[PDB]
Amino acid sequence: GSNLEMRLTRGGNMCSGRIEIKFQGRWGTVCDDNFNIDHASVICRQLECGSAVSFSGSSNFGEGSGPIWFDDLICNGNESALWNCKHQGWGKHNCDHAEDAGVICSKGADLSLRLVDGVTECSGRLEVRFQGEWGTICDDGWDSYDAAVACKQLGCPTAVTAIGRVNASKGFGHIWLDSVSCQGHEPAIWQCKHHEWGKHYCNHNEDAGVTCSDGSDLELRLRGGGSRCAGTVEVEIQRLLGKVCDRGWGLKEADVVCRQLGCGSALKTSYQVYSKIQATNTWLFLSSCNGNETSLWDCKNWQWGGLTCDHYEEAKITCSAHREPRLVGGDIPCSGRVEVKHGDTWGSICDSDFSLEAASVLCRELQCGTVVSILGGAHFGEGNGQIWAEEFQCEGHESHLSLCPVAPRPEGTCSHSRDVGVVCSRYTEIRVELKTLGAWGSLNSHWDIEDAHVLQQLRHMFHCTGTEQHMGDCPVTALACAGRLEVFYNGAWGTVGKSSMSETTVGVVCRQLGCADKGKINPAIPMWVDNVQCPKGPDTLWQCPSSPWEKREETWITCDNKIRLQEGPTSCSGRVEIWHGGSWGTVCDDSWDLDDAQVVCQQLGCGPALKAFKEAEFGQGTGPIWLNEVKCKGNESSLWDCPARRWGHSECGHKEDAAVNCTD
Amino acid sequence: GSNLEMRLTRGGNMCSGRIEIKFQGRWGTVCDDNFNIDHASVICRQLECGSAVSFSGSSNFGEGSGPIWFDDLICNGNESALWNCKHQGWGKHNCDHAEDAGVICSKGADLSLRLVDGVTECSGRLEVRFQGEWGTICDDGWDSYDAAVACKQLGCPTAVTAIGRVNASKGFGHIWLDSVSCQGHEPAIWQCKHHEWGKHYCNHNEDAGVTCSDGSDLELRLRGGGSRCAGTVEVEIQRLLGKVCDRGWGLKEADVVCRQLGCGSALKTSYQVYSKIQATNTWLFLSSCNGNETSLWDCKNWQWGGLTCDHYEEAKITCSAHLRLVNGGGRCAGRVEIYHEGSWGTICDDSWDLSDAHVVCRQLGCGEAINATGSAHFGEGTGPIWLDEMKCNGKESRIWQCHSHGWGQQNCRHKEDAGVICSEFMSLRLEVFYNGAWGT
Amino acid sequence: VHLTPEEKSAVTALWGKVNVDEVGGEALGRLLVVYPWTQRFFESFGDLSTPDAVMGNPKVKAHGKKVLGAFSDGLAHLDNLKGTFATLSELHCDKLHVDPENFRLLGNVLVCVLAHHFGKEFTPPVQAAYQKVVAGVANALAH
Amino acid sequence: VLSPADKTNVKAAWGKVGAHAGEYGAEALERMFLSFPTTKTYFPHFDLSHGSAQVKGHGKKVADALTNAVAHVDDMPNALSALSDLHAHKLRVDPVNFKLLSHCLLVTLAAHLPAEFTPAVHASLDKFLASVSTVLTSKY
Amino acid sequence: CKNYYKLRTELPECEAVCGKPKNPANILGGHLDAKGSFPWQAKMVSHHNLTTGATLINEQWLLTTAKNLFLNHSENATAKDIAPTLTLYVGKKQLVEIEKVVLHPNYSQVDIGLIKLKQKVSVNERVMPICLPSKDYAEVGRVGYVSGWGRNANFKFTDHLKYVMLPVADQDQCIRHYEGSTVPEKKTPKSPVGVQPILNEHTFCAGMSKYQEDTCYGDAGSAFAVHDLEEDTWYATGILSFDKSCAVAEYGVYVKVTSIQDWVQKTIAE
Ligand code: HEM
Ligand code: HEM
Ligand SMILES: *[C@@H]1O[C@H](CO)[C@@H](O[C@@H]2O[C@H](CO)[C@@H](O)[C@H](O)[C@H]2NC(C)=O)[C@H](O)[C@H]1NC(C)=O
Ligand SMILES: *[C@@H]1O[C@H](CO)[C@@H](O[C@@H]2O[C@H](CO)[C@@H](O)[C@H](O)[C@H]2NC(C)=O)[C@H](O)[C@H]1NC(C)=O
Ligand SMILES: *[C@@H]1O[C@H](CO)[C@@H](O)[C@H](O)[C@H]1NC(C)=O
Ligand SMILES: *[C@@H]1O[C@H](CO)[C@@H](O)[C@H](O)[C@H]1NC(C)=O
Ligand SMILES: *[C@@H]1O[C@H](CO)[C@@H](O)[C@H](O)[C@H]1NC(C)=O
Ligand SMILES: *[C@@H]1O[C@H](CO)[C@@H](O)[C@H](O)[C@H]1NC(C)=O
Ligand SMILES: *[C@@H]1O[C@H](CO)[C@@H](O)[C@H](O)[C@H]1NC(C)=O
Ligand SMILES: *[C@@H]1O[C@H](CO)[C@@H](O)[C@H](O)[C@H]1NC(C)=O
Ligand SMILES: *[C@@H]1O[C@H](CO)[C@@H](O)[C@H](O)[C@H]1NC(C)=O
Ligand SMILES: [Ca+2]
Ligand SMILES: [Ca+2]
Ligand SMILES: [Ca+2]
Ligand SMILES: [Ca+2]
Ligand SMILES: [Ca+2]
Ligand SMILES: [Ca+2]
Ligand SMILES: [Ca+2]
Ligand SMILES: [Ca+2]
Ligand SMILES: [Ca+2]
Ligand SMILES: [Ca+2]
Ligand SMILES: [Ca+2]
Ligand SMILES: [Ca+2]
Repeated sequence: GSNLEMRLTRGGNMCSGRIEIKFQGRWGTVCDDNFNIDHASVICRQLECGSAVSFSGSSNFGEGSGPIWFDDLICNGNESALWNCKHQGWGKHNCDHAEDAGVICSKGADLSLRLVDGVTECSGRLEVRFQGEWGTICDDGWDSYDAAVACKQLGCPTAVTAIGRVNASKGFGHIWLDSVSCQGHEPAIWQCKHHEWGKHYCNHNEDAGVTCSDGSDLELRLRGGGSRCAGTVEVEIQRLLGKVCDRGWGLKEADVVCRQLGCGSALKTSYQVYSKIQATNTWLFLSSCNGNETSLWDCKNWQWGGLTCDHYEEAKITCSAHREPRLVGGDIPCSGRVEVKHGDTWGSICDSDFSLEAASVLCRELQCGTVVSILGGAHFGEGNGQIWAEEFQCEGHESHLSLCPVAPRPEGTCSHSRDVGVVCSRYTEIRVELKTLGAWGSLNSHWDIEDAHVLQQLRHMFHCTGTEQHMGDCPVTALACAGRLEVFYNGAWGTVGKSSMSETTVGVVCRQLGCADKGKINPAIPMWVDNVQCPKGPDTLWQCPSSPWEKREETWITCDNKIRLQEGPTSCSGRVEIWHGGSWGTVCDDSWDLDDAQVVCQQLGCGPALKAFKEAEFGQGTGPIWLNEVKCKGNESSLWDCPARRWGHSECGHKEDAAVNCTD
Repeated sequence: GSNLEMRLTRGGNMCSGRIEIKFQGRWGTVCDDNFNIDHASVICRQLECGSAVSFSGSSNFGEGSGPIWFDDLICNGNESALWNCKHQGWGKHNCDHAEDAGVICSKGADLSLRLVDGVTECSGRLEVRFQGEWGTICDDGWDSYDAAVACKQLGCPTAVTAIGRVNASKGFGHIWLDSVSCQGHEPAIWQCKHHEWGKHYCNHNEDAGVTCSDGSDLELRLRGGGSRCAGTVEVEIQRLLGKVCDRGWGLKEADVVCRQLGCGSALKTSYQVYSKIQATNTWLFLSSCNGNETSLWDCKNWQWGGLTCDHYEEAKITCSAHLRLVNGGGRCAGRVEIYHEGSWGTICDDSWDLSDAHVVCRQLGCGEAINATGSAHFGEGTGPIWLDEMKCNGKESRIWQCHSHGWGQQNCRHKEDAGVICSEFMSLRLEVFYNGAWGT
Repeated sequence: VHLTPEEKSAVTALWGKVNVDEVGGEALGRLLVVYPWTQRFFESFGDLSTPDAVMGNPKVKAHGKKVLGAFSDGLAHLDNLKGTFATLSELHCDKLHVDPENFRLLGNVLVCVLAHHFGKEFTPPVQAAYQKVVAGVANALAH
Repeated sequence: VLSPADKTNVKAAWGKVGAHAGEYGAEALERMFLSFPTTKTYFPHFDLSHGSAQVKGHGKKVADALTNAVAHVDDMPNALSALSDLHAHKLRVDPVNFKLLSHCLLVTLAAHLPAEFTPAVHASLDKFLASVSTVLTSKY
Repeated sequence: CKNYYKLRTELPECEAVCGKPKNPANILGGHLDAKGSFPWQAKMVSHHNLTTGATLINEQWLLTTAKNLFLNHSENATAKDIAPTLTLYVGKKQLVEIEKVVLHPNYSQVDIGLIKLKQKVSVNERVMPICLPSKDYAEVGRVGYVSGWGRNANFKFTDHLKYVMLPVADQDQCIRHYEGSTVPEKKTPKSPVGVQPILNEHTFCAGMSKYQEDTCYGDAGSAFAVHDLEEDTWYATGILSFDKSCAVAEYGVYVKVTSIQDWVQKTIAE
C-alpha cells in the first residue's frame, strides 16, 4: 500500500472505535464477517496502539458511512497492516452498515482492576478502569470462576474466591463489564467473554465484587440456641460478622452446615431460642448446595453480601447433636444410664426431669424401639461428669431429642446418685450368632427366610414377619401375686422349676405379672419347664432361654410391694411411689387428703396414717407420674382400687409428688 | 377604499340577518368557516347594533347570491372592521352559497324568557325565545346562580331560588340554551357564558326549570313515622306535595333536616313505618351541601322536581328526638393476673407466701393482705404463665420488679394460679367481712 | 351507573386524606411524563422534556391543583357528573381539542398516584371504586 | 419504544420487586377482575373470589412471564413467542384487556413500592408493559 | 356544478376534487380530528368487529391493505366472499355499501386491496377523496399526516378519528430495524413486535413523531397524506401496511402509492 491511512472513529479516544480505511480518497469501514481477535490485534499493532483489548462488529460504535472495503478477512494475527490479509475483494461485500467492525486497543483502554471499600485489601466492590475512568462490574453472570480470575489477576490469595461485595455500597460512575463469562484461567477479567463495554441495563445496586481469601479466615458458627451446633447461622468472613439469608435454604444446605461444624445431620430449620444475637447488616446468599459438600464454602456461587435479605429471615438450624443421647453402663445394647451430649460435652440426666415421652424419644432416636422402663437412682452406675439441669418437655413423637422443647432450670437438680436410666425394647444383640446371658451362642430349628430378611437390621425361636426393621421388634420365644409359679402351655397348666432360678428371672416374672419390679424365692399339677434363666431386657418370661418343655418342690415367689415410700426416715414415711407400666412412678398431690394416706399406709402393711404431705415434701420422685386426683374412700385395700386419673396422662409435675407419714 | 357598506338581509331587521358586504361595486356574503362569537361581535359593532347574541352558518336566513368576499377570518374580537383580520385573501373562498353565515345582534334581538307548566308564575319549566321561536333549556350546568339570574330577569320575589322544574313535563321544539354559567350578577340569562345557541348535547328530558320564591311558601316535615321527627322527608313548595330522593343524600343533609324540624341531630336514614303515605310525581334532589346549615332550603343547589327518582329510593330519617384481680367475688381478692406481651397472664403459686400477697395488695392499693391462696382458688386462668417463683420481700410497690424466674420461664400449670385476699376486700352475708375477719 | 353506598364511603374516606395541592400536580406530571403527546397541550407551561422538569414545573403543579379540584367537585356530585362537567367537556372538546382518551389516561394515572401515596390502603375494592369514579369522570367530560 | 434508560429502570424495578412477584401478579389479577369485570370472561373455569388459590397460581405464572421478559428485554418477541401465539389464537384475548392488566400491574407496583415508583420509573414500567402487551397481541 | 366538484369536459361530466379538504389540518397519540380535516379516511369494520382503515382515492374506490380485507377470513379465501363481510363507514358514520373488493395480484408483496362502492359517494366537507400523487413525496424527511380509526394508548378502538404527523425515515434504517442487515442472506426476524412487516421496494417507512406517538392496530389502510404546499393539494403518498408498530417498533411500514398507481388506475377502469 504505502498510501493508505486508517483511523478509529467514535470510540472515546484515538485507539478505539470503528475501523475506517481510506481508499480512492473515500473513508470506508470493514465488515464483522470472519472478524475475531486476530484482526483486532493486527489493526491495533498497525496503529501503534498496542494489543487488542477486544473487538466489536455490530456497529456498537455507531453506523459508519461510505463504502465497505473488506468482507471476509482471513488474518492469522502476525500481519503488518489490515490491507494485507487475503480477504475476498476491495469493496466486494455482502454487508450493511450495521456490520462495521470496531476494535479497542490496549494503550487506549488502559485497563486495570482494583477492589474498593471492603473489609480487606482483597474483598469488596470490584472496579475496572476503562479509557481512564473507573467503573464497576454488573453482577449478572458473575460467578465463582469470574471471582477466581479477578482474584488471581489482582495477585492475592485465590484459595476461596466468593462473589458479591462484602459490605461495600453501590459504586458511583460507569458500569463497564456485564455477563462476564470466565473459565477460571484467563490472565485477566477482560480476556473473558462478556458483553460489550458499557452495553447493559444494570443499575449500581448490582455491582459485582469478590472475596479473595486463603481458606483460613472463613469461619462459620451457630449462635443463640443454647448449644454449639443449634441456632442461627452466623458466618464470620474476614472479621466481618454476618448471617445467612434463608432464601433457597432447606435441609440440604443445613446438612452441609452441620457437616462443616461436625454435628451429623440437620433436623430442623429453626431452633429453641436461648440467647439473643447481634444484628448484622451483611448476609450470605447461597444459590444451590448439592448436600454432599464437606463445607458451605465449597457450594456453588455463594454471595458474601451485595444483596438485601429484607423479605427473608436469617438461616436457623438445629443439627442432630444439640441433644444427642447415648446409653452407657448397660450390659445389653439398648439399656443403660442416659447421657446426652449438649453440643460437645457428655453429661447425665437426673431422674426427676426425664418423662416417658422423653425416654420414648430417646429410644426411638437411638434406633432402640420403644421404652420398656425408666430406672431411676443410678441403676446402671454412677455417671461421672456433669448433670444437665434441663427438663425435657418432649411430646413423645419427636424423631430426636434435639427437637424436644426444653425448659432448663437454674438450680442444681440432684447428685449423680439419681442418674436416670432407660431400658429400650431392642435387646437382641444378634450378629448367625446371638448374645444372651453374656454368652455368644449361635442360633435353624425355627429360622425361616423372614428371620433372615429381618436380620435389614445389619434355641430362640424368632417369629419375624419380614417387615420390622430390628430383630428386637420380632416377638421372640425362648422358654394376689404371691404363690406358686404356674405356666400354661399346650392347653395345660404346670409349675416352673426352681433350679438355677436367679433374681433376674424372679424380677422378670414380677414385672410381667405387673405387680412388682423384683421378687424373692419362697419354700412351698406337673412341671412344664425347668432351669429358667432370664437375661436383662425381656419383660416377659417367655423370652428367657431354658430347658425344653418336659411334661413330668417348685418356684414359690412373693413379688415385692407395688407401692413404696422413698426418701424417708423410716419405711412408713416418705414420698409415695407406685409401680406400673414397668417403671417406678409417683403420685401427684391433687386432692391428696388423709383418706389417700390411710389407704397407702394400710397397703404398705403398717398401721394408720398421720399426715398426708403435699408438694414434694421429701423431694421429687423418679420415673413418670402415674396417679393423681385420687379419690380414696379411706377403706380401699390397695391404692389401685381408688378412682383417679390412673396410669399416665397427668398434668401434674414432679414438684407435686405426694407423701405420707404412717405409724412405725 | 374604506367605503364598504355592509348590510344584513332576510333576518327580520337591520341588526339580524345574513351578512352581506359590498365591494368592487357588487354585494357579497361571508363564509361560516371558522366563524365564532368574535366575528359576530365584530359584525355587530360594525353596525352599532350592540353585542353579538349568536351566529348562524347553516344558511338558515336564506341562500345568498354574489361573490363571497371572505372565507377564513382570524379575529380576536377587537377589530375596527371585518376587513381587518387574516381574511386569507379577498374573493378567494372554497364555499358555496349554502355556507353563508348569518348573525343576530343585541339591538335587533327579540330575546325573551318565560315560565310554562308550573305551580305558580315564578316556577315551572324555563323557556327562552330565539329567532322568534320558544325553546327550552338543558339542565346541565344549571346551578342556583342561573336560577337567581333567571328569577331576576323575569321579575318576581327571588329571595330563594331553586333549580328544577316543578311537575313540568318535557318541552317541545329546540333547546336554545345549554350549560349556562352565571355568576349571579348578569341582568339577563344570555349575558352569561354558555354554549352556542341551539347547539347542545342534551334531550328534552333534561329540561331545566326554576322555582322563584320568597321563602315563605317552603315547608318540610316528616310523614309516616308517627312522631313528628321520624319518617320520610315530605316537601311542601308552593302548595305542592313532594318527597325527598336519596340521591346524594347522606347523614349531612339528614342532620340539616333534623335541625330544621328542631329535633337535634340525625341518627339513621331509616324509620319504623307507622302509616301509609301517597306517592308524589315530583321529588327533591339534593346535590350536596355542607351540613351545618340551619335549614334545608338554605344550602346550595337543591333541585326540586324535574327528575325521576326511579333508579334511587326515597330518603328516610329518624332524628335524635324520635395488674388486676379476676373472679374474686369482690374488688380486693381474686387470681393475681399480670399483663405482658399484649396478653393477660397469671402467676404460679410456687413459693407464694404472704410477702408476695402484701406486695400485690399494696400495688393495687388494697392495703395489706390476709391470705395467699394457691391451687387456683379463684378458678384456673386462661393465659400463659409469666412468673413462677416470686421472691418479693414484702416491701416493694411493684410485683414485676421481684426476683422471679423471668417472663415466660415457668414449670407450672394454670391449675395452681396464685390468688390473694387483701385486707380491703369486703364481703356481705348481717355480717361484713373486712380485714380477713367476719363481724356484725 | 349508580355507585354503592359502601364504595361511596370508601372513596370519600380515601379522598379526605388526599393532599389537594400536590396529588393533582403529581397526576398531571405523571401523565405528561408517561404519555409525552399530552405535553402538546401544555406548550405554554415552559420546559417539559425531562421528567424532573415536568414534575417540578410550577404551572403544571397549579394546573394539577385545578384538575384535582375539578375531580373533587365531580366527587361531591358523583350521581350528576355530566351536568357538573358539561362546561369542562365543552372547553376540552372545542377550545383545546383534547382527545377523550386523554381523560381516561389521566384517570388511570391518578389511580396509580393514589395507590403510590396510599400504599396498602389502596385495596382492590377501593381501587375498583376509584376506577368507576374516574371512568364516570372521563365519560362525563368527553364528547 | 424502550430506551436504554427505560430498560435500566424496568430492570431495577423488577429486581426490587424480586420474590414478591407471584403475589404481585396475583394482586394485579385480582385488581383487574374487580376493577374491570369484563376481563373475567376469559377465566370461566377460575375461582375469581378474593384470596383464590387458582388466581394466585395464575398470577405467579404471569409474574414469572414478566420476569422472563425483563431478563430478555432485548429479545421479548422471542421470549414471549409461545405466550404471543397463545393469547393471540387460543384465547383470543382482546388487547384492551392487556392494557387493563398493565394498568393494574402498575397500580400494584405503586401500592407496594412507593419509594421506587418515581415518574421516570413509572414511565419506563408503562413502556415495558406496553411492549409486552404489543408482543402478546401482535398476532391478534 | 356545485362545490367540491370540477367539470371534466372540454352533456358534460362533473367529478370530485383531488384532496382539497374544506378545513385542512396543521393512533396512540393526540391530534384529535375535531374539524374533520381527513375526509378521505374511511372506517372499515370486519365481521368480528375489528375496526380498520381505508382511504378514499376517487368518488367510488378505496385503498386498503390485503391484510385488512383478510381479517376473519381463510388464507385461501377469494375476493368474492370478502365484499359482503366488510362494513365501511365514511364521514361521521355514513355507512357505504361495498359493491366489490379486488385484491392486488401480488398482495403478499404489495399489501393493497381496492374497495369499490355500490354507488359513488357524495363528496362534501366530511367525505372527499384524496388524490393519488404524481411525484414521489416519500423522500426522507417529509412529514405526512396519518389519520386513523385504530387503537389508542389504551388499546381500545378510538371513538373519534385521530391523526399524527409522522416523518418518513431512512429506508435502510427501517429494514435494519425489522429485518437484519438489508441483505437477503443476513435478514432475520428482528421485529420488536412479534409480527414482521412486508418490506420491499414498494414500501417506505415513517417513524414516530417527536412525542413518541405512532400507529397501532386498526390503522392499516390509512393514507400517508402529504400536504403539497406548492399547489395546496393533499396526496396519498403511502398506504399504511404494518400497523402493528404501536409504540414498540419505531417505524410503520407504508406501501408506496406511486408503485401501485398503474394498477389502481387499470382497476379504476375495469
Ligand atoms: C381527566 C380529567 C381532567 C379534568 C377534571 C380537567 C380539568 C380542567 C380544569 C379545571 C381546567 C381549568 C379551566 C380554566 O382554567 O378555565 C382545565 C383546562 C385545561 N385542560 Fe384539563 N382536565 C382534565 C384532563 C385534561 C387532559 C388529559 C388534558 C391534556 C391531555 C388537559 C388539558 C387542559 C388544558 C391545556 C387546559 C387549559 C390550560 C390553560 O388554559 O392554561 N386536561 N382542565
Ligand atoms: C402482561 C400481560 C400478560 C402476561 C405476561 C400473561 C402471561 C400468561 C401466562 C404466563 C400464562 C400461562 C400459560 C400457560 O400456563 O400455558 C397465561 C395464560 C392465560 N392468560 Fe395471560 N398474560 C397476560 C395478559 C392476559 C390478560 C389481560 C388476559 C385476560 C384478560 C389473559 C388471559 C389468559 C388466559 C385465559 C390464560 C389461560 C389460563 C388457563 O388456561 O388456566 N392474559 N398468560
Ligand atoms: C466495610 O467494612 C470495612 C471494615 O469494617 C470498612 O473499612 C473500615 O472503615 C473504617 C471507617 O469507619 C476505617 O476506620 C477502617 O480503617 C477501615 N478498615 C479497613 C480494613 O479498611 C469499610 O469502610 C466498610 N465499607 C462500607 C461500610 O461501605
Ligand atoms: C370470525 O369471527 C367469529 C366470531 O368471533 C368466529 O366464530 C367463532 O369461532 C370460534 C372458533 O371456531 C368458536 O369457538 C365460536 O363459538 C365462534 N363464535 C360464533 C360462531 O359466534 C369465526 O370462527 C371467525 N372466523 C375465522 C376465525 O375464520
Ligand atoms: C456431590 O454429588 C455431586 C452429584 O450429586 C457430584 O457431582 C460431586 O462430585 C459430589 N461431591 C462430593 C464431594 O462427593
Ligand atoms: C411423722 O409423724 C410423727 C408424729 O407426728 C413425727 O414425729 C415424724 O417426724 C413425722 N415424720 C416426718 C418425716 O416428719
Ligand atoms: C303543576 O301544578 C300546578 C298547580 O297545582 C298545575 O296548575 C299544573 O297543571 C301542574 N303541571 C303538571 C301536572 O304538569
Ligand atoms: C358552614 O361551614 C362553612 C365552612 O365551609 C362556612 O363557610 C359557613 O359559613 C358555615 N355555615 C354556618 C351556618 O355556620
Ligand atoms: C385465710 O387465712 C386464715 C388464717 O390464716 C384462715 O383461717 C382462712 O381459712 C384462710 N382462707 C383462705 C381462703 O385461704
Ligand atoms: C359485532 O358487533 C355488533 C354490534 O355492533 C354485534 O351485533 C355483532 O354480534 C358483533 N359480532 C361479533 C362477531 O362479535
Ligand atoms: C406482480 O409481480 C410481477 C413480478 O413479480 C410483476 O410482473 C407484476 O406486474 C406484479 N403485479 C402488478 C399488478 O404489478
Ligand atoms: Ca456479520
Ligand atoms: Ca460475508
Ligand atoms: Ca443481578
Ligand atoms: Ca421363625
Ligand atoms: Ca397439686
Ligand atoms: Ca383424695
Ligand atoms: Ca362551513
Ligand atoms: Ca374555507
Ligand atoms: Ca343533566
Ligand atoms: Ca405450686
Ligand atoms: Ca415468696
Ligand atoms: Ca417452679
